[PDB]
Amino acid sequence: PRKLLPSLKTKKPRELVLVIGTGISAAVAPQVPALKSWKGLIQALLDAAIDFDLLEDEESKKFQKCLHEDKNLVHVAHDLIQKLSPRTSNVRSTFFKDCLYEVFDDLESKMEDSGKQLLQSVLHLMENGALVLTTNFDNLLELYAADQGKQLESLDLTDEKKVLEWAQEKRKLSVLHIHGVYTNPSGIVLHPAGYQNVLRNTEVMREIQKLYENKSFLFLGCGWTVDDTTFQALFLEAVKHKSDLEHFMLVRRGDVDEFKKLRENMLDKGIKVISYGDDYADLPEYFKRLTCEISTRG
Amino acid sequence: PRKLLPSLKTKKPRELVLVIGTGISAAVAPQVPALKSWKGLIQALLDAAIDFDLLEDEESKKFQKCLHEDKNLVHVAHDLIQKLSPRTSNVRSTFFKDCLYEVFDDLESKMEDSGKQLLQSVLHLMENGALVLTTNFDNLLELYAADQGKQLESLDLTDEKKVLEWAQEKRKLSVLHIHGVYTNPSGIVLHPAGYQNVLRNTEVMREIQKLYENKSFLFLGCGWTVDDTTFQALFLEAVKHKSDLEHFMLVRRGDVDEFKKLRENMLDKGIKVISYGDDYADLPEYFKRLTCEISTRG
Repeated sequence: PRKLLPSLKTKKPRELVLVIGTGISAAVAPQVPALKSWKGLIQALLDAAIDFDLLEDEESKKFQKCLHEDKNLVHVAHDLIQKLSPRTSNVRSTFFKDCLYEVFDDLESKMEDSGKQLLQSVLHLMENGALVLTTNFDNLLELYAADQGKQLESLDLTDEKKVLEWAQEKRKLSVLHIHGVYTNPSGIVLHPAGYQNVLRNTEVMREIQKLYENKSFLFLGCGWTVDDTTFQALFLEAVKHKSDLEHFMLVRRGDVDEFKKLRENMLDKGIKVISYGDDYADLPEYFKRLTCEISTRG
Repeated sequence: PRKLLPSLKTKKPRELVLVIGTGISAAVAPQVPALKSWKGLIQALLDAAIDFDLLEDEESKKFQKCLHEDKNLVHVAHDLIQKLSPRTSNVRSTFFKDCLYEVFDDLESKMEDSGKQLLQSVLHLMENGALVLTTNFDNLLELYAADQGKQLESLDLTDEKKVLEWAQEKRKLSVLHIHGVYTNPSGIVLHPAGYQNVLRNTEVMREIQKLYENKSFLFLGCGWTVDDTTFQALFLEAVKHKSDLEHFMLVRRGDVDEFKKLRENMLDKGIKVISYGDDYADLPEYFKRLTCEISTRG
């Protein structure tokens, strides 16, 4: 198989900042449309909007029409967010709560060991002291973290005190959601202009330079992530040094052409490349070894 | 066994300049491919390149193809160096660092007393004040030198100031690597034209005559180093006196024919022959005696 990663073995778990994307959510049993892919997310919220009649026939037809010939997924998800927000004050919004909390539940009932190893290694990293952020609305990881008895809370960008106090890292055992959480419907912001107004403080992205300048990330199930504008604006807007980065990322192998294409474009971004077997079943053993040597040397 | 060397006994250890080659690295437990033989080094790098996918299948196939029907081993190692160097600026080159630092580690875990006596007597020679240079990429000797508490630095030909102040022998307790070191990936140069441009100063090779003209070397695990072109380029190009040399070299005995052919050819070069017992086990006692008598008379 693929042996121990050269750099990863010697990095301290403190500097390790794990990032989880659609790959880990797809490691969970793929029967919920929300977790197979990002495309199946918007399809899931569609099916939830049609069956719960939040949205009349013609405009569900429009949003479906976006699906076949598609472009600009994040804008379309934002157009959705905007059209489902005519609410007055709170009114326990049935246009929001009763769609996201329909789509993103029924998740635990389809949990197996093959995805379970991922988050148990994650709990090993957190008990080492590693910081973790995610890119999905789901909340399965911290639910099963609470399953064995480790309380893990969901954070967002709306709560200013928690974001301000989270950048300095004193609050360990905490996972920030760069997109949102279904357990807190008022805490999701996705449009590019929505996370800029709450981040009006230029001193608080001075407090985020400690993530990208010095701390080491590890993008799991990513790569299309570095393509959309959210990570460019939260990571690469306020830093001009691509010559000396310490960030890492893990994806599948496959056809050699896109292999070298991703190689070159995220060397231009400045992350290291790791592709191992595209077998969908050697990532568990490889990543759980990674975590255990990290914990032992840590 | 083989008693004390007639000439060596009376040499003061300052005149002694120890050279270590593939024999000492093979004295270490021979299960890393890198240290059993020079041949074994390039296959270790080839195996590292295949499993980490620096080169595609066909390039690795060509590289494998040179192995079976071989020639120009240093030339092929340079071809490997050139094709693994498309990097931009530094970019913590994954084509170099993540290959050499994979191959040349996992070395200390296989360290035993039979190889330990060699380096511990080496430490004796250093505390006498002898000079030592190496011909292999490894840094096991300096690592275990630092094990008991003696700090030993790895030097190369790239840093011009260190090489300039090193030829005078003002800097003691220092070891240059005629080939390179794995702890400094940017400090390795092997192709014949690489160590001439950095050595553009003919006055600095005039500062090198004090090695070959007056200082006494002692080549351990050598004999094939006087066959390739690096030793001839750095030693015999600027020296025209083979009538009066003062240099030594130690190797195995064996077939009498090959014994006398090496005898004659390196008498033509101008070194003394010592072949003892090819038992792979009386070199420790013989060389450790040699070193203790030199230290006592030093």
